[PDB]
Amino acid sequence: MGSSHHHHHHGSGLVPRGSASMSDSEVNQEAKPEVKPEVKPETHINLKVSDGSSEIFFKIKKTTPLRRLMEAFAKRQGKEMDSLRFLYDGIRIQADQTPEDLDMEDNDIIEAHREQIGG
Repeated sequence: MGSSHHHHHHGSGLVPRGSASMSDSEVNQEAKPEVKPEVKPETHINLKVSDGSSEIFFKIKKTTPLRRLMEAFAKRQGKEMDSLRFLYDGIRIQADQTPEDLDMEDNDIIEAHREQIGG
């Protein structure tokens, strides 16, 4: 909670109730706004290989942040998603919140499925 100089002999204190202090100043909001910059056609392309042969990449509906994935695992342990937030140098999460190294390109994720047959 905090720290302050204090000296007292062992035993019952004088009046450990009259005084008061607060250290919880955390502030958060639900359903925060998000910013997604516009890009040119086919600007973002991901390439991957799976099934021991070949894998094709396609676009997805809207954008799914890593926080979404984190939330699924968070509820597993009974942790509150809202209680956990990702901030960088006091900067609110943005579209580029993803790792700089990955540069939002060729996401390291693979899937194996052949539901659709054709060609």
